Amino acid sequence: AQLVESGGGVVQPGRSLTLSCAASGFTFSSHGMHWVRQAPGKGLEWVAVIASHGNVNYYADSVKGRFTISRDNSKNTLSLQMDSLRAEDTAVYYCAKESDSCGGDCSRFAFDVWGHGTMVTVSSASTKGPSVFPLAPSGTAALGCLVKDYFPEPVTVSWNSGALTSGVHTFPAVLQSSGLYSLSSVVTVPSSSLGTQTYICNVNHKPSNTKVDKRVEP
Amino acid sequence: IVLTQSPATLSLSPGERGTLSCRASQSVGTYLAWYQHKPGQAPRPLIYDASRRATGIPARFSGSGSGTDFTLTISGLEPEDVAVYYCQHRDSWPPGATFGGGTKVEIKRTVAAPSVFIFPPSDEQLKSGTASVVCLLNNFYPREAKVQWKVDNALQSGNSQESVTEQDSKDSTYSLSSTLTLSKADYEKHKVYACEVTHQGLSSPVTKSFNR
Ligand SMILES: C[C@@H]1O[C@@H](O)[C@H](O)[C@H](O)[C@H]1O
Repeated sequence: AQLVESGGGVVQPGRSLTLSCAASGFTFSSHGMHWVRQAPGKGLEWVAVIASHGNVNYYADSVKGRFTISRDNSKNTLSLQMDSLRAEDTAVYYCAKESDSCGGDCSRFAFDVWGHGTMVTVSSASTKGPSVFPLAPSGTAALGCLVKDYFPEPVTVSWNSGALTSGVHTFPAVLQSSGLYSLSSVVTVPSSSLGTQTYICNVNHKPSNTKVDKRVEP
Repeated sequence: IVLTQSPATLSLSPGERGTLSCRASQSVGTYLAWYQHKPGQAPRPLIYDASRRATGIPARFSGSGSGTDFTLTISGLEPEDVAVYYCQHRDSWPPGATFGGGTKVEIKRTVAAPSVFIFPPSDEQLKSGTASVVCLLNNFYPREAKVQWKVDNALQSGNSQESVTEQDSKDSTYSLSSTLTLSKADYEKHKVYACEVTHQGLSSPVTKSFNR
């Protein structure tokens, strides 16, 4: 059994997005359906439920009046209409099926089938590619690249077009007060290689179609 | 209903047995489930109705408890058991679910002091109007670390941000970046930039510094 999840996106505050899940391999109309989310740095949060026959719904206080859950028991789909979006609604969203009864021992109070997760980002920032600055090396040396002031997530970083992987750490992005993200990618290498090996950080930001190859030199 | 999970982080050696606790603010009978969650993946059901293993879940995960006190036992940590584990409750009406805050399970290893590096702002960034100073703490264990910025001996507050990698798949260490952000104006107003690093693998804290 699967719930095949789609939708989401990146929008301005006060705007709207839709999420959808399509049922596969079970009888959709026989089960209550839920949405659950996880915001950055936070735990799982229950969002909403709709009963099997779509006759009753219920919402977390945090989203009541702004999100609308619905289902289509003909197309066997589940929807979450998210209106009036707030920055704190930024999260990975999952759809979830109520667990099965089994003649007494099993309850419907767990979640047995989950959608893969789909990202919703709410921000006043608009799409912007990163600036990329070298972190030049001062037995072991460290060097890196600062990938600054981009939106939205994610960026990808490789070194020497993937040839360098040992010792690489690309840090999670931090959201700056500006609303833009920033991260660093570093690598530690033998001090001997500083003179013979070329180090190039390859930065790709698909939302802005930005690609930067920055050489980092002693 | 509030579900309280402890410990916040559970550190286990490979092969070590571990117990995760979930305590409900009032009785929930056996209506208590457990999920495993890894970044970028959907939560994976482990245990239903306090003690029933979800299909396909190996026996090394077991759930116990009733009423207010619940446990998830991992009889011996395997490397891909590193994850955040959540407990969860729901009842008939009202129908909303509640989750515990999560217990992060990580691999325990020997202490490793960080190697520490500092990076002045590049000429390029300076030419672009802002100044970022970066401090790197490389491959340390455990995760607990303290980084403080000083500019001409003045402790900085509110103008730095930290970021930490997930536990390394090969050597089970963490790495950390701390970045101090100043306007170019303020950056050129001062001379000495210093990063003070405290970690239990270090006898006394390490300072890295440079003159602008
Ligand atoms: C919305 C509905 O409410 C109750 O009838 C039960 O909790 C059921 O499992 C749920 O789907």
